[PDB]
Amino acid sequence: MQNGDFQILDYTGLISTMPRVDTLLQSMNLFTEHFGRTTVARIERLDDGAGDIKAV
Amino acid sequence: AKAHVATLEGNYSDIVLGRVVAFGDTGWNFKEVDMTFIADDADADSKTTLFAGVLVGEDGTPATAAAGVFGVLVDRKVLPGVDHYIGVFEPGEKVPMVLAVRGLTLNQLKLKYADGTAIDAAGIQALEAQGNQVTDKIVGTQFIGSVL
Repeated sequence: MQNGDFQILDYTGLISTMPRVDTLLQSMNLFTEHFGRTTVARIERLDDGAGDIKAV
Repeated sequence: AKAHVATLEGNYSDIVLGRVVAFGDTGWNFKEVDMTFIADDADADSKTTLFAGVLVGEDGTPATAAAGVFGVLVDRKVLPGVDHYIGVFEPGEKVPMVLAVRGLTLNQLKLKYADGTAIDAAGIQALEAQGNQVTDKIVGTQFIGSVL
């Protein structure tokens, strides 16, 4: 490259940096994905157990 | 809108027309002094007021009188065309400069006092004492419109 209007300079290439991007949690694949249609979602839960049978 | 234009019409060889080359040390002709490159009060981006060929005393102060003539500033930082050093020096900074003192052939016309005014006979006598040959024998040049 030129310097001022009559001299020259040496060019030493570019230097670039970027910040961190952490993907440890994402990499573990813990989460699942579901794709739907509406903006309101429902979930259902069912609880079941057992009984203590006596003698007769 | 006029136009953005720059011009360069001078060289280093047109100030020191020739030397006496020493065998023991090539620096025998030069002395180094400390000079106020950018005026104390001028802003950081102001260009330096020094111009090659000015007559400066041994203490780094440009001479406004014939007595304080000690050498001709021929530093490579103030030669024609070298404008890069803008804002590179703190206002009021003192930076070393190279002066040419002994054993030279010096052009009469390019020597100038601190304020551009040419040098008188007293200046010529004062500078010659260091052992320099101030001469007027320059052919010059003619351009374009001067028939030959």
